[PDB]
Amino acid sequence: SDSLLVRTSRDGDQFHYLWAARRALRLLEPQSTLVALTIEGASTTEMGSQPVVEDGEELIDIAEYYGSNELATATTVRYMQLKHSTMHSDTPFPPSGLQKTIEGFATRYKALIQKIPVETLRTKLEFWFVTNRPVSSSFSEAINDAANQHVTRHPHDLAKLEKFTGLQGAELSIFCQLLHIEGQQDDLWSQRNILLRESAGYLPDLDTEAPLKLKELVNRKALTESAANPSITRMDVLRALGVDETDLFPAPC
Amino acid sequence: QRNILLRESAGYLPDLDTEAPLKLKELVNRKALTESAANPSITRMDVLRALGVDETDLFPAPCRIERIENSVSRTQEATLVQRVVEAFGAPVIIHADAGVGKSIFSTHIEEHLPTGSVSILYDCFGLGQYRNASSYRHHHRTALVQMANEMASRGLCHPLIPNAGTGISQYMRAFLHRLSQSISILRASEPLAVLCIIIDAADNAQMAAEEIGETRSFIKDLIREKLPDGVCLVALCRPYRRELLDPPPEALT
Amino acid sequence: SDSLLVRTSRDGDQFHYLWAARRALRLLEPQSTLVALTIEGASTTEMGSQPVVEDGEELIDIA
Amino acid sequence: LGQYRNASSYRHHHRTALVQMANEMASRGLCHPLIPNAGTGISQYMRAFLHRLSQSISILRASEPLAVLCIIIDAADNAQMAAEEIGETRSFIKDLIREKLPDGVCLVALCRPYRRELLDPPPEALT
Amino acid sequence: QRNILLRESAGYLPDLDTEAPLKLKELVNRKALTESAANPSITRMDVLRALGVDETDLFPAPC
Ligand SMILES: Nc1ncnc2c1ncn2[C@@H]1O[C@H](COP(=O)(O)OP(=O)(O)OP(=O)(O)O)[C@@H](O)[C@H]1O
Ligand SMILES: [Mg+2]
Repeated sequence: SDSLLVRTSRDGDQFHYLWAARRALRLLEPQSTLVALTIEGASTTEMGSQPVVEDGEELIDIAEYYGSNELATATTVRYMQLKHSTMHSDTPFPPSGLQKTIEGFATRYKALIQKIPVETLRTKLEFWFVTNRPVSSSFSEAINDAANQHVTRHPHDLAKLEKFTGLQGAELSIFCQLLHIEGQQDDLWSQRNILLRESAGYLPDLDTEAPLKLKELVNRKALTESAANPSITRMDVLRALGVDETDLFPAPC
Repeated sequence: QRNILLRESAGYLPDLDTEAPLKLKELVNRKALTESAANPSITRMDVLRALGVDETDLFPAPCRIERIENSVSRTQEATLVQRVVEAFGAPVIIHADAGVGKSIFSTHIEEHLPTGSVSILYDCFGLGQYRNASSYRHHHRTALVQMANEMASRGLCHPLIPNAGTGISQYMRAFLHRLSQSISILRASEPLAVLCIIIDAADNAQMAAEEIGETRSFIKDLIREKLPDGVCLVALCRPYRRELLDPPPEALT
Repeated sequence: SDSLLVRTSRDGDQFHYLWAARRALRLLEPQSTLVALTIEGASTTEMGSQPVVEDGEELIDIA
Repeated sequence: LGQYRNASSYRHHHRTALVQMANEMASRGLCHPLIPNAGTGISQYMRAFLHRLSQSISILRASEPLAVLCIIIDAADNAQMAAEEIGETRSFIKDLIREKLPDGVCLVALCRPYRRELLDPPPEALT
Repeated sequence: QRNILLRESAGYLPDLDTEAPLKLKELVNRKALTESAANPSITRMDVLRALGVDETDLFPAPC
């Protein structure tokens, strides 16, 4: 049927919002260095006052910034891309799938390398691929051996990786040093309740409205009305739960 | 659209609420995934379990007064009922001691009203189960909900469905608001219809309240409240327990 | 930009769900004749036990 | 073990005792599990408990027609002493002893002779 | 009667208590047709995570 292919489009957004909402909790840690999440777009303050780099921007599902909301002085920055295939959860992906993501990652990499030198960016920058399904092991081995400068056992997968990246030698190696693969995630039916279990640790009791409210916050960052500012900060999470800083320190010494 | 839903949903509840517009939207959204493709329907039970109540919460205390077939000719009652309607603007209390026929008369009174009239009958005694924790009958949040949904079932006004944490003044205002709608409906089709409220066994409720440590059963507040024009209120008790429900000086005995 | 045309796709679903949720309240009326809402597809019991008509089905937002 | 007067270890509220007994029958396969909710009143707990008594005895007597279900409350007076020591008046047993149970279940309590009137039996009770 | 439990429309506590009967059936059905995983068995930890509770929520006061 046709309606099946329309319904299967919504489950991907549900997976995306739940998985981002589980990440958003880390802003509450009092002795941790994370500072910002941006949903469907990089930070508008990424180059400070200077205009933003638009290359490879549309693969950005989630971006995470540590230390500063600005690539020139942040300690670490992550850009992440997600995939939720519904009906084939046990079946490994081929490299012809990861091609379409690797292309855009290299496109963003080139424009970032032009403005800031490699010896800085190689300490900061990561690209992640996150998916429900397992991923081809030999392709990962080729990625590893490229990143470590060893003769791989699978030259066809390395040739495919070269075709996808358009790079060879150590310039390929550096790029493969920034590429992270994370398969075999818990599916939607599990993700829907893991969030409840993790959110129950900050509260004094079990709760059943907080997993709704964090998801609603993440969803309302993904509309057109919030396009001027896609950021999430600690104050946003606290006013989503409905408290302010005085409730955490009601009676000072 | 995001706030019109709040305004329309606030009419069925006794107070303003800010979680119901989320929950109905979540219900509709979860009907639009693949997991519910076997059944895309929405029914009344789905909406009620989305709000978190069931049919027992709309009818928490049904009537139980025994009707009888034999009825000896007994001349006073036809005068005593017109004595009520011709002495409007004040609460009326009937009293007589044990086994004289108050509860039977409460079933007969309805036949003598002017045409077009409607009467609501409430039972505070049950069958001696009113003193048990699973069968209390004396709170506002039971009797007022009972009477509101009995009028709504007959087609006079909107339903009133309970919400946790709601105080006594909100239930009083929600009840008094719907009395006016019902009396407008009655006095459209006929000029002289009345709406009559009968509280049988009014003295048991205050005994049950005082036994568990409370002091204000619902009839102890309702008797001094002022009802809209065209509404009658009658209470029946034994003669020596009459001071528990403490009538105002303007009352009729 | 391209991302504008992706973001504008979500607002339509938000409008759809809010507008359907306003319709769903009418099921609570004690003296009204409405019996069912079906979201993105007609009722599977539309022809009783007989198989369902599939023509023109995908324009059905709400039934 | 003498902990029942410390704030983190109370045992005399409905939402502790009835949840314990319901899940102890449910773990054995006789009824659905009962899990608590914040903001629920005591009458809802009473009705939800009686429902699962009705489930359990119907499971049992379909295989042995003269079987019974026994519910035992040890140290019944201590629950009322702990309640009155902090300003309440109705521990769970003081309500449960006057409630009407389904057929095929029996209810037994144990106490010291000089403390018996704390839990105030009705005239039908057997001693 | 000796073997099958069924939901009535009444008696259950609101919210999380209502859907445990459905989620046990869902867990069993999910496990039977996810034989491609490392193992299809059910153990206590998966039951507790299916219900959403912790053991101390079921047993707040042991004997
Ligand atoms: N009109 C009647 N015709 C026949 N029998 C009647 C009539 N009214 C009362 N009785 C008899 O009197 C009995 C007592 O009636 P009823 O229960 O109404 O009394 P009551 O005054 O409400 O009692 P109580 O004060 O004890 O609550 C009835 O059960 C019935 O046997
Ligand atoms: Mg009587």
